[PDB]
Amino acid sequence: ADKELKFLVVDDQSTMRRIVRNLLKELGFNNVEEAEDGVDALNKLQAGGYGFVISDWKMPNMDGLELLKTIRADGAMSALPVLMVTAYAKKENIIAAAQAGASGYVVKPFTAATLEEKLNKIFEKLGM
Ligand code: BEF
Ligand SMILES: [Mn+2]
Repeated sequence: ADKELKFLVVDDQSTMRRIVRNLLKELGFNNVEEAEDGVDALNKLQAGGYGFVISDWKMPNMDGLELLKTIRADGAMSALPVLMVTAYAKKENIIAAAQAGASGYVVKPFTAATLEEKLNKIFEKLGM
């Protein structure tokens, strides 16, 4: 994918946002911004330029399932890639996110290899 692709990394825990941003850097992506919940995320997204979202689920203000649903319903960003990265491992959580339009789903804790593989899976799917 284009190394100038702009990422928004969304999670209410700074430790996890820091993990993801550093992994992206290693993969060659330095155009990376952060958001602390789905409301903060939407404000950043509305400001423009984003080409990929990596998002937690459990967050205050607006959770990641609601964020994914909002993105997918909005005409301006309906096909924006959204990778869910979350501690929720139950099949019903994976179903709800998949059915809501998740581009992919990674369960915490995850390895560096897993994040790279699932990102690449999405790039290939979208021809990026
Ligand atoms: F809080 Be996230 F769903 F891991
Ligand atoms: Mn969380």
